[PDB]
Amino acid sequence: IMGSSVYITVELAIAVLAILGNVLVCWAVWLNSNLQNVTNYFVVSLAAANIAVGVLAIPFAITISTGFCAACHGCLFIACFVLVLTQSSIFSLLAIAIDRYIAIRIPLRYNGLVTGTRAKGIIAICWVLSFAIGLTPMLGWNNCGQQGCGEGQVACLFEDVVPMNYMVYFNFFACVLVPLLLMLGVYLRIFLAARRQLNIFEMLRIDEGLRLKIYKDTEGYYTIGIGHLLTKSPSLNAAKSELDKAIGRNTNGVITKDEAEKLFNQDVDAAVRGILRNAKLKPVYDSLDAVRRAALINMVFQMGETGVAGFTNSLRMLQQKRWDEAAVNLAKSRWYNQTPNRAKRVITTFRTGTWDAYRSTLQKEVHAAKSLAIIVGLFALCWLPLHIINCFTFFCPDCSHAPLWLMYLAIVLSHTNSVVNPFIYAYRIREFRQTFRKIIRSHV
Ligand SMILES: CCNC(=O)[C@H]1O[C@@H](n2cnc3c(NCC(c4ccccc4)c4ccccc4)nc(C(=O)NCCNC(=O)NC4CCN(c5ccccn5)CC4)nc32)[C@H](O)[C@@H]1O
Repeated sequence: IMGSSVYITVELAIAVLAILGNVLVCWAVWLNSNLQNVTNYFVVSLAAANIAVGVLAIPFAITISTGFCAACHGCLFIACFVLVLTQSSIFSLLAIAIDRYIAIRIPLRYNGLVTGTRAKGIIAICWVLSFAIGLTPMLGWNNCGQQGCGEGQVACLFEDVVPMNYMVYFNFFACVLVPLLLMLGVYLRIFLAARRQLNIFEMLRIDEGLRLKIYKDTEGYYTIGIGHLLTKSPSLNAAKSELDKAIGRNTNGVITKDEAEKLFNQDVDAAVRGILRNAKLKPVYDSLDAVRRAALINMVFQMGETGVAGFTNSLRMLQQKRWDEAAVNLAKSRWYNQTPNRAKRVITTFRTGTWDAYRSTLQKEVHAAKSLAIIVGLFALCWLPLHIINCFTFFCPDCSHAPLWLMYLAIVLSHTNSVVNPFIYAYRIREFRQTFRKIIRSHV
């Protein structure tokens, strides 16, 4: 069997695989309401782009490898679409990655930044850029201006109509490499967040939250950082002025993470001084190690000293280092009943003296980082070979040419992006995974 038959069969097989898997992803989000979030707005968009790739782009990419005689612009149109439909997938993928950057790195401002309306607005921007970039050759940047096929006709091959300086300068750098570098920067950032060094600052950030902008707290007072009240005055300018005084520089109501940590360490200093001046809490705070002290401070920040001093029985056990007995006793209060998540983490800290309960909470980010490593690795493996090949053909024509099977393999790889990248991310999600199981077992 000759090569062309192998290429078409493999290219067609990938088309079905790209269609089946991405139909599944949209099906799951369609019936399961736990998947009807804003993140999966982007996931479904990518699945749509990938169904079109399997339906239209792949048959086109095949077509523009047969070399039949065609009107130069009629063959140019075919080529540009496969460029459009594939651009649409790259940018759609980039939108998912960024949604995950904000969701993990900046969870408090996420729901505000990324809404259904903002999402559909971004998905729109993605397709508009895809058509603009993909159809640019039709504007005039084509190899058609100039025996074998006749006048006005050329042998319909990709390179015969699409210039190589468009594929290297415009298409590769601006629309393939940049997204990859962006997506890679996303992965590395989430990787450093998931594997971050833990401390009282990180503890309170997990329990209460970090805000690098000024915000009104539950009692309407302006606040910044981790619950650091600036002023009770209704004047935002006054809040901004108090902020500048504590920071030193002029902030405009915005600080860096490093500045919120200097505000926090000052609040911690304040909390300890109050603990040391409380006759009930002083003997216990002195008898604890650093990590358990941090958990005692966690309680002060939430209830104040008088509220902590009310735990006479639990405090007693802690001073005697009766960790287990102290824990079960603390599990009884209305503190636990009203904020069980936070109290359960604080108690585990008392019982173990480690950050365990607060490193367990980062496993969700660890899971997010590994899912993105797969996205960026598959993306680099699927797209770099083909575009590296173009770069060598454009900057060094006389160079040793790669064999036809490796060249066409790079094309196959570029189209395998549409079957792995969205689906693999979905399959790593328990909800998605269970929904896939439910639909295939029932309907199939
Ligand atoms: C969002 C981004 N989107 C994309 O990148 C999509 O665009 C398509 N694409 C992107 N570069 C593509 C591309 N480069 C051209 C490249 C090449 C050709 C074939 C296979 C891989 C790469 C090339 C290399 C060397 C010389 C010229 C072009 N050739 C095709 C595409 O069909 N070739 C099929 C039709 N041509 C051909 O048999 N020519 C042959 C290739 C072998 N001979 C050679 C070899 C060395 C030197 C000279 N003569 C004779 C011409 N398609 C491409 C593909 O669908 C991508 O998924």
